[PDB]
Amino acid sequence: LKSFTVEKGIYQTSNFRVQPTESIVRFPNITNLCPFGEVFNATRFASVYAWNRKRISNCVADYSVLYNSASFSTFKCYGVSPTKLNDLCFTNVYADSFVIRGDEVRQIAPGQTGKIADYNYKLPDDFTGCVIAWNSNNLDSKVGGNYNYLYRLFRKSNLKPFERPLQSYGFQPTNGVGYQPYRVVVLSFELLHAPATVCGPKKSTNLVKNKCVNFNFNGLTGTGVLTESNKKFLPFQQFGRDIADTTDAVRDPQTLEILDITPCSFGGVSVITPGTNTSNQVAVLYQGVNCTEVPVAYSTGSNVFQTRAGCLIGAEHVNNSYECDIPIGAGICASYQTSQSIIAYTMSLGAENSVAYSNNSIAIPTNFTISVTTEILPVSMTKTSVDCT
Amino acid sequence: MYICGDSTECSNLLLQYGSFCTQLNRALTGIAVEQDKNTQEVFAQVKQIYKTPPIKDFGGFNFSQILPDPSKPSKRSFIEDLLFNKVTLCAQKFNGLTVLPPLLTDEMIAQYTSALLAGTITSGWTFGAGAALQIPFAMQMAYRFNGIGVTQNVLYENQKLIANQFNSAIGKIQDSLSSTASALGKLQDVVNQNAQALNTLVKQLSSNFGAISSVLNDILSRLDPPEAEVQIDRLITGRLQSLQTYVTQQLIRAAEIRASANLAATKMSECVLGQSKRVDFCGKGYHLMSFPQSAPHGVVFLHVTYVPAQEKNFTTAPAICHDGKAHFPREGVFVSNGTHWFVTQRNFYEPQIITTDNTFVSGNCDV
Amino acid sequence: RLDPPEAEVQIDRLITGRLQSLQTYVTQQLIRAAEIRASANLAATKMSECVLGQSKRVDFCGKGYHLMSFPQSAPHGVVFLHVTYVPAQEKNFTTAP
Amino acid sequence: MYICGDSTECSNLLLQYGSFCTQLNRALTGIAVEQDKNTQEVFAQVKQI
Amino acid sequence: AYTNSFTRGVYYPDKVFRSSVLHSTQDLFLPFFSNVTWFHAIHKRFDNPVLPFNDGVYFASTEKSNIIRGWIFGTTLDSKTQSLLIVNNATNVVIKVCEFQFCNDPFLGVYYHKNNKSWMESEFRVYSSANNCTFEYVSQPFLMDLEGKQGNFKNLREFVFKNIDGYFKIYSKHTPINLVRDLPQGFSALEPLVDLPIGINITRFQTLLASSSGWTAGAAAYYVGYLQPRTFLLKYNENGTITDAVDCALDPLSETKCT
Ligand SMILES: *[C@@H]1O[C@H](CO)[C@@H](O[C@@H]2O[C@H](CO)[C@@H](O[C@@H]3O[C@H](CO[C@H]4O[C@H](CO)[C@@H](O)[C@H](O)[C@@H]4O)[C@@H](O)[C@H](O)[C@@H]3O)[C@H](O)[C@H]2NC(C)=O)[C@H](O)[C@H]1NC(C)=O
Ligand SMILES: *[C@@H]1O[C@H](CO)[C@@H](O[C@@H]2O[C@H](CO)[C@@H](O[C@@H]3O[C@H](CO[C@H]4O[C@H](CO)[C@@H](O)[C@H](O)[C@@H]4O)[C@@H](O)[C@H](O)[C@@H]3O)[C@H](O)[C@H]2NC(C)=O)[C@H](O)[C@H]1NC(C)=O
Ligand SMILES: *[C@@H]1O[C@H](CO)[C@@H](O[C@@H]2O[C@H](CO)[C@@H](O[C@@H]3O[C@H](CO)[C@@H](O)[C@H](O)[C@@H]3O)[C@H](O)[C@H]2NC(C)=O)[C@H](O[C@@H]2O[C@@H](C)[C@@H](O)[C@@H](O)[C@@H]2O)[C@H]1NC(C)=O
Ligand SMILES: *[C@@H]1O[C@H](CO)[C@@H](O[C@@H]2O[C@H](CO)[C@@H](O[C@@H]3O[C@H](CO)[C@@H](O)[C@H](O)[C@@H]3O)[C@H](O)[C@H]2NC(C)=O)[C@H](O)[C@H]1NC(C)=O
Ligand SMILES: *[C@@H]1O[C@H](CO)[C@@H](O[C@@H]2O[C@H](CO)[C@@H](O)[C@H](O)[C@H]2NC(C)=O)[C@H](O)[C@H]1NC(C)=O
Ligand SMILES: *[C@@H]1O[C@H](CO)[C@@H](O[C@@H]2O[C@H](CO)[C@@H](O)[C@H](O)[C@H]2NC(C)=O)[C@H](O)[C@H]1NC(C)=O
Ligand SMILES: *[C@@H]1O[C@H](CO)[C@@H](O[C@@H]2O[C@H](CO)[C@@H](O)[C@H](O)[C@H]2NC(C)=O)[C@H](O)[C@H]1NC(C)=O
Ligand SMILES: *[C@@H]1O[C@H](CO)[C@@H](O[C@@H]2O[C@H](CO)[C@@H](O)[C@H](O)[C@H]2NC(C)=O)[C@H](O)[C@H]1NC(C)=O
Ligand SMILES: *[C@@H]1O[C@H](CO)[C@@H](O)[C@H](O)[C@H]1NC(C)=O
Ligand SMILES: *[C@@H]1O[C@H](CO)[C@@H](O)[C@H](O)[C@H]1NC(C)=O
Ligand SMILES: *[C@@H]1O[C@H](CO)[C@@H](O)[C@H](O)[C@H]1NC(C)=O
Ligand SMILES: *[C@@H]1O[C@H](CO)[C@@H](O)[C@H](O)[C@H]1NC(C)=O
Ligand SMILES: *[C@@H]1O[C@H](CO)[C@@H](O)[C@H](O)[C@H]1NC(C)=O
Repeated sequence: LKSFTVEKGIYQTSNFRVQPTESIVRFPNITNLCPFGEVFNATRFASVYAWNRKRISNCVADYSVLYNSASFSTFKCYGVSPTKLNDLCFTNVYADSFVIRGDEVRQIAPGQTGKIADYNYKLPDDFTGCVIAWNSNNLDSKVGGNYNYLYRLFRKSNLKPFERPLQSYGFQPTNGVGYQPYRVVVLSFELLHAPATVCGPKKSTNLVKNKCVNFNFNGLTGTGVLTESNKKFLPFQQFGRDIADTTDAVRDPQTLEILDITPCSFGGVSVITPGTNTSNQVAVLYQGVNCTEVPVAYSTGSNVFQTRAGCLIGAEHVNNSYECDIPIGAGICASYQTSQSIIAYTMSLGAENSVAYSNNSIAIPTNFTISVTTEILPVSMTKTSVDCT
Repeated sequence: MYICGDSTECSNLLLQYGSFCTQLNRALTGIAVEQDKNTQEVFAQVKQIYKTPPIKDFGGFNFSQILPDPSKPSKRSFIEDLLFNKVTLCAQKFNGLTVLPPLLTDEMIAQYTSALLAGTITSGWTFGAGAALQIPFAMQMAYRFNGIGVTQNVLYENQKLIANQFNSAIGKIQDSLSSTASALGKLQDVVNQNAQALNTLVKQLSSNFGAISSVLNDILSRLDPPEAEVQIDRLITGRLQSLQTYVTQQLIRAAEIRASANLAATKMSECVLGQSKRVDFCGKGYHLMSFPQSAPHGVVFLHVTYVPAQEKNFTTAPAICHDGKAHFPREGVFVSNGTHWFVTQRNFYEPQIITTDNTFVSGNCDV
Repeated sequence: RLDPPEAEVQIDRLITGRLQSLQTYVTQQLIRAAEIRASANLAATKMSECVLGQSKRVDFCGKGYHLMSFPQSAPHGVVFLHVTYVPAQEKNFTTAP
Repeated sequence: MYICGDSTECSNLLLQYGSFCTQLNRALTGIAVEQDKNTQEVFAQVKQI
Repeated sequence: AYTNSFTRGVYYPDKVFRSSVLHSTQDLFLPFFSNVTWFHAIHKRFDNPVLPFNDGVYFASTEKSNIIRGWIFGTTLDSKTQSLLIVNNATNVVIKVCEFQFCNDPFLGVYYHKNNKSWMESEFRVYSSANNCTFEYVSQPFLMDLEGKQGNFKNLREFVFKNIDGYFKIYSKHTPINLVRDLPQGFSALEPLVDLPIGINITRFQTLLASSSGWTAGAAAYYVGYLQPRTFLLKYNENGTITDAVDCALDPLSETKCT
């Protein structure tokens, strides 16, 4: 009120809102998988000269089922990360599957050195395929040594970007550290090139109820209280909307059930007090709020009373009748009295009277009293004009 | 909350603009206070509280259906409960939309109207001027007959018939309001207007207003501060304009509502607390009294009126000559269907012998 | 601080804000005028019907029976002194039709 | 005819702005109905020629 | 026969659960009483034409024993562009989006009770020839009421085929009735049956059946209709099942109703 003294009465103040209690994430589980399990784990790969090129689309690039593997030493992308692949949708993914010398794993990486690398796998200048190094010595190993995976490709003509060494007798487990055969697996994917048809996986957490929590269900993020609901969703309808076309009910993705959404309590707050010099004892009211949550943010209370218009704190209830002094709502009114304290009560609409009706007696006045009363009415206010410019 | 709740970006960007919310707070608060006040004037016009006596010996006039019945938990009239049932229609809270209950309670309004009707029937029109003074209802009706310039004698001469006609009329209005519902169209329309305004206000939340989307959370997640702002300011702009529009037509509707409330208060204080003379103000026909009944957010008046029904015309003369002097009626009018001449009150066919006391002299005949 | 070309954006922003605020003020002013004028019409009616004459309307010229009233100029407003009759003490008897 | 007079593209664009002109049309329709109602109330106070 | 529908062609558009809510939706809809093409599958005479897939196809039929096994969808239908094979039977579909090279009569062709009625499978032209493939899907080994059990015709296999921004959707619903005459009047929503983010475009669609001169004319009727962009007022019952619908563009009465 921008004043050091305030008149007796009720005055609106800053509202109140129940802040969230915690966050909850509920989602379905690992869904269909893109043909990646085969590319990063298989019994046999394609030949080095016949380096595999598999187009992948119309599936889910589920990085969860792929990253659950612990055999990887360093699996991170220079521009992205697998962890944040839950909410990334791919257009098409190219899978390159071939068996080469172990020392040639990095030579498959872009920006490498060596004329023996482009002989069997040319290095394009705009390769976004993240490099992956993993052990495949057992898979690529043969007892006598497999020489079939030769690098005889020695074409003299320059190799264009994706237009289509032999220091070991064969792929043998006896090869030393860094020399054992390695299966180079790269998820070479491009965006903005083909229509979006591949989307990522999701993650879930535990469930809670009867708490102001930030719930995320199937990408629907919102804060509220989750309570079991008896509403019967259809087998395919996962949520419902009110006449206001606003989500009100949500079906759990993991378990099959229906839950409500109830935004946690909030409402205005106001103060009731006598004049400043009158006293320094105040009453706080929470319109449309319950004392169930008033200890959230005077949290002790010690004098609380429920009311249809909210729950009052710091005031004393009275079961007597008096004329309304400071209205509260629902026929409730406050006054300051005796020691002195603020009190609330049911307003006294007026002193009861009952005329002695007999339709046979008549009350005729004996005399009168002339009275003078004031009436005040505005008739005008000060004029006004302005230069727009 | 309504515009961009739950966002520090919302808070700071709204702070950029200024004090529009600040003003609109009082804008709506004055409206709420005005509603409460209007209720105060229209209903709480009595210093004390009165209660009907147990003996309902109102000269055979039946007061009951309007009167309270102790049996029901809500001490409303039969008719008032019927109206409550007739009138008919809370998911909008989600965006800070809050409804403040009326300071009073339907129960309080019911008690007020009960006391009003009791005082009226018991003390005529005196309670308004001051302390209620007991009177016989028959005496009050005689005074009303005088007020419409009707001789009291007829009232008693047809007390029973008048009572029966009143009973039939009250029953007929009961049945009519019970059957049809179109009478409550005004209140139904008011409620529907309010509901539709709020509903549309909610609907506006879904508009992008030229933004990429109408989900501030999606904008925040997808975009970084600069273009997130580029979209958010636009959304704020659109929602802002929608809100001022709403506040405006709320202002205008409240203004006209206040005018109607003042009219209703005047009607109360004039038709009910007394017998006025403004033609058609207290309903069609010659006004006698009225009886209020509370309704959700509204009031109902039962205007009681006299109406002539049958006619029997005659031949008249401006005045009469007896001894070369002009005699004129003090009140009423002369009348003759031939055979004889008489004088009678204008508003009822009550022929009477013309004599000295009936008339008065003025001048001679020729003029 | 800004070259005219880009400064035009901020200039337009401020222009829009100031003009919309001004028109909001205008709307509020004219609605205030509407109700004040209604009140003024009521006041003129009361002046004519209570000062220049004795009205029969119930409690129109103040509580109790109206005898006559007096005006008093007030800053941008007006005051009326309603003089009224009111019975004081009552003693009852037995009546007959 | 005023905001986007005879323009499919402009109509499509204004669709993003809710139903403001719809509410305005409702309002002015009420105004015209009120005009007629005022005429009726103030003049046809009698039902017998 | 240029028949006219009455109330069919209404499919659930979304997954929104609306209880006793009257919701308006502007989308591809088969107009009420829209004139629709009738086809009698003649068992020399063969009613197997390649018809345009004008952005949304409504198929309807009461046939039994899965006489019409599946659909062919494509813009070339000659292995130049990947085409969709939807041949289905009791257990599951063999959905095949592949640059397949089709034949003149690419279907299994079980001509029973036709030549001299003992039993056999005539041909296997279901797999005519293929330039490549690009993808194939096999659905769950379901068992739908599409086999041969006539009784009173209750297998109303209405199907809504849509291909919007690459996503191809199929709505369907088994509606039981008793009148064996032409499509009886009634209301029955068509729930979504299968969504597919295929990403291809269909300009022409052909039926798949299951010189037969002298043999009696075939006894099997099916209707083809084409949806168009229209606004429909749909009545969601308390339990979110559409029970009634209205179309503004039908007549002034429906227009005022929806407004
Ligand atoms: C002013 O009008 C009021 C009319 O409601 C009077 O209150 C009384 O209301 C009842 C109707 O509820 C009238 O009829 C009575 O009905 C009750 C029960 O209703 C039904 O059941 C009984 C059998 O138990 C049957 O006889 C009735 O006809 C109904 O079918 C009966 O128990 C009563 O005996 C009576 O029939 C009353 O006539 C009505 N009383 C009067 C005097 O009109 C109210 O009393 C009236 N006030 C005055 C001062 O007269
Ligand atoms: C319209 O004509 C009516 C005819 O009766 C008028 O009736 C009035 O009735 C009173 C008596 O009830 C008359 O006063 C006396 O009436 C008795 C008998 O009453 C009737 O019969 C006589 C003839 O036997 C006739 O002269 C009367 O007028 C009545 O018609 C007479 O024996 C007495 O002499 C004396 O008349 C009224 O005179 C009579 N009024 C008139 C004008 O006749 C009724 O009043 C008429 N209505 C009006 C407004 O004038
Ligand atoms: C994701 O998280 C785990 C991964 O294993 C699974 O969640 C729960 O695992 C429970 C134990 O396996 C399952 O309980 C069983 O449920 C079946 C349902 O018919 C009952 O018949 C049986 O008696 C058990 O009670 C439960 O299925 C599952 N519940 C929840 C809320 O998750 C689950 O893995 C899944 O495994 C199988 C069963 C399929 O559902 C797969 O799609 C999925 O990977 C996942 N949770 C899901 C899908 O909600
Ligand atoms: C959504 O719920 C309603 C009912 O709540 C379904 O309509 C049917 O209405 C009755 C009355 O509630 C339900 O009770 C009885 O069910 C038995 C069968 O269990 C039936 O023989 C009775 O005649 C009566 O209907 C009934 O459960 C309920 N459904 C059925 C199949 O009867 C309405 O079908 C529901 N919407 C759906 C399933 O889409
Ligand atoms: C405020 O909260 C209490 C409970 O926290 C309400 O009292 C009842 O508590 C029981 C607990 O089982 C519930 O079953 C009832 O539903 C509660 N009643 C209501 C109306 O919520 C108390 O009534 C609440 N006061 C309010 C909302 O004014
Ligand atoms: C009442 O006034 C009428 C007016 O002349 C008198 O005559 C009637 O005239 C109207 C048409 O103006 C006709 O409808 C009636 O049939 C006429 N009735 C008679 C008896 O003439 C009528 O006589 C007057 N009645 C009186 C004075 O008692
Ligand atoms: C009216 O005359 C009767 C004579 O008995 C009295 O009635 C009293 O009225 C008052 C109401 O103010 C009641 O409190 C008393 O209980 C009544 N007593 C009786 C015996 O009726 C009294 O003399 C007169 N009433 C007045 C002046 O109010
Ligand atoms: C129903 O359809 C499925 C195919 O969707 C049929 O599957 C057959 O299964 C065997 C073994 O896997 C394959 O060799 C066949 O090629 C499949 N038959 C085909 C493609 O026609 C299944 O047999 C069918 N069942 C019936 C009763 O028709
Ligand atoms: C508060 O106002 C003045 C100054 O504080 C003080 O004298 C007075 O006691 C208080 N008000 C009333 C009505 O007593
Ligand atoms: C008032 O009296 C009632 C009944 O004895 C009791 O329940 C209530 O607690 C009392 N309230 C106060 C403030 O004394
Ligand atoms: C479809 O049937 C109706 C009714 O006979 C007819 O008016 C309409 O012309 C038909 N549609 C055609 C011929 O395209
Ligand atoms: C085959 O033989 C029988 C011989 O009567 C004949 O009815 C029919 O026309 C032929 N075709 C069948 C049985 O499908
Ligand atoms: C099938 O193989 C050919 C090359 O032999 C290739 O051009 C074509 O893209 C492949 N896939 C499709 C769908 O045509």
